[PDB]
Amino acid sequence: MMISEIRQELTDHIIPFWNKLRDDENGGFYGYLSYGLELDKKADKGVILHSRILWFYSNAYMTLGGDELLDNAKHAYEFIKNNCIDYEYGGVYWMMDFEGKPADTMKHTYNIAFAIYALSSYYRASGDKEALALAYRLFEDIEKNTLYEYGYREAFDRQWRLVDNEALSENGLKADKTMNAILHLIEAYTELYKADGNEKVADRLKFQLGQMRDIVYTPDTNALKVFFDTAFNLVGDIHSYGHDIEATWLMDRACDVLGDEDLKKQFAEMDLKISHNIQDIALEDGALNNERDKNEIDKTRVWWVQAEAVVGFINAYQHSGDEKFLESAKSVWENIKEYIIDKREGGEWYSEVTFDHTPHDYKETVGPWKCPYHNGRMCMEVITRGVDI
Repeated sequence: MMISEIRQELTDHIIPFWNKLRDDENGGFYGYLSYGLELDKKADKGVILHSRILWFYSNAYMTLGGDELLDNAKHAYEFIKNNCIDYEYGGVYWMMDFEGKPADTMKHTYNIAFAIYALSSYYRASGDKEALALAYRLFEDIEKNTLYEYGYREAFDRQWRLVDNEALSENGLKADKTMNAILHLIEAYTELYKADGNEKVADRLKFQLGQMRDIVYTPDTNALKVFFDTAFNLVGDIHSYGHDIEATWLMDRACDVLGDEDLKKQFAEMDLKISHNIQDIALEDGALNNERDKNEIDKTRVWWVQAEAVVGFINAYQHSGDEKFLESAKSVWENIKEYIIDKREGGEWYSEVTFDHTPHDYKETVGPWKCPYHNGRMCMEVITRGVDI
């Protein structure tokens, strides 16, 4: 059934693939594997990529066991600690070169949050207490330098002077504030709190949750807004189905880890509403569409979107008892197998596949924005929740 297959995809396909990308020569993991499966060992190594690998191995180890997994986690951890952290100004850089020299020193709230998420996890895994210290160190850096009166700001140069939020922008937008960043702060802080129960961290977490409920959620539509200006007013008109379904289970996760029953009930009802909406509006021909940008629907099947829909739908079942959520989960998974998973040697998942089932041959297999985190997390979450179909 579903769990057995996914567990296989994780253990026999995904892990072996990533294992081969370990760089014992220059540290960390290789930064680029093209669509045509040509590897550039000398490509720049993105720090979000390394944090996601770190998160992935740390969690794969906690799920399946196997010293090998923890050793790979540790390999990535060392790369981050020794190269990726700006000890002088704070935070983490954006891009290293293949040798681990800073190639882009821009500071991004979203990137720093991820470092926290990974470090927290590695601590829960290892549990090297220096990893937890680094986690708090970066938590402090975010709160010191990126928090303004009306919420977090997202993009800075190394020295924390404000710049354009390219990199999270979608069209020509480059809004100042994004739902993306808030969501990934929730994700990280949830993990830091899980790790060590610090109430200062839960305070910020609850503030982030509130922003999701009070600003970003659109009650008469059940959508999440995506881009904002410095006034938290809407910029552009984008509905990212992927972030919606991801946010639903991520927010429940946050509320469960806090253990406040009033939040949990509150958020479980909001999240379900978003879940039902996505299932009605974005599920088509058994797979999840990407987004609506104003008048146009992008029906491209983006790999991480499929993966997040599997978790979010299962989560929606768990909070509702409605079986159609389960069927949707199966449907998305069935279509991941047919169309998204690479059968070539030795690839893993295609980045993007059209509604008509042909891969975008211009999207890399591995790069700064594609890693084992989204698809890795789905496998583990499915395994761990043990609902089958």
